[PDB]
Amino acid sequence: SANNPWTGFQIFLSPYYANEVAAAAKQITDPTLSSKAASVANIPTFTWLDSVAKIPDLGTYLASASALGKSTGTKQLVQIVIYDLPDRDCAAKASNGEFSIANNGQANYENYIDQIVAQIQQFPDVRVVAVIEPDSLANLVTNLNVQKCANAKTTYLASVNYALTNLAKVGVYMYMDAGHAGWLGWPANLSPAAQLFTQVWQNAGKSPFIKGLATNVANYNALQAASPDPITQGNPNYDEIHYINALAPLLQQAGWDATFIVDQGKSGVQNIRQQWGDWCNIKGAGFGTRPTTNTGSQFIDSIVWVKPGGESDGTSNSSSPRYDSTCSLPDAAQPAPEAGTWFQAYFQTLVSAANPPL
Repeated sequence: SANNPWTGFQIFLSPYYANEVAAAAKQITDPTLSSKAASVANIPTFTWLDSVAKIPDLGTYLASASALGKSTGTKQLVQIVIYDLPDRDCAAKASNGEFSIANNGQANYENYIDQIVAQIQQFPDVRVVAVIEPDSLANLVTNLNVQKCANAKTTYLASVNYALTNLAKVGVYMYMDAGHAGWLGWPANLSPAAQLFTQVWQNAGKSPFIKGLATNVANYNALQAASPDPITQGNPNYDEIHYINALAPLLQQAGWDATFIVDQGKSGVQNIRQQWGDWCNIKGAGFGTRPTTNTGSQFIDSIVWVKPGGESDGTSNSSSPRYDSTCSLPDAAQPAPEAGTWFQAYFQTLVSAANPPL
């Protein structure tokens, strides 16, 4: 499109990720791997607002970015993930997250959004890009047979709508999570996906700030693959570019000239999964293409690092109440700590296996 949210902006670099990376570079036993590892702190990632407790961090990042913009004469951009739906991750093998549908969950979620908006409202000289609710809407395409998803459908739709409607009022550029090629990119899933995303866009008033969709968040697919990963057999859309090329025209037909962002943080190494749906801490993952607007696709505004690579996808401890057996499959790195916490051994492999090399 004409307006790429990133062009002309300096991304604010997460100080939290930078601190994790610096401490990790100290713990890596090879010295030459260490310089490459340390340089990861200069690579922009998204900050996940995975609880109300993270909202004050958003406020600090906005204020810090603004001051940095004034010091350097630049316009700064803060990258966030909205990730706190009630009954979050409805098709997972355990519950997670602070809000539940049964306990005022939607109303609590609205207040979470209100608190985020109230922060953003105070810092109008900082641009914000938000990924809206990974692992949410995509379940309402393919997983309506999971009873938790069926019973969450109206709440997911209302809560995502509230986020889009109210973040638009403060000019946040938004990309709604849309799974990946192996989830919604199957040709047969493209039409019901478009019907869903278009209805969501319509309900939120078709705001121009609703730019489009985010794909491959926290996942491992190639953007462009010279040969299909064997996990993809049966799906002609074997990488993210095929998925996006196929979905974008369906959105266009509804009057939404949608653009896309693609996570490549954990995509440096292909052909590592037994089954396409295996998502948790896949062994051998490497850091992929660094964030850039030089994407090679009319539809794609940016390659991004949405998941902060090195932070666990979930625990492999079957005694934890947060245990999802996906995190113990033969292709999941084990033992793995709780989601979001630092996974040093996994980071070290992301660095060593980074492609392009760091």
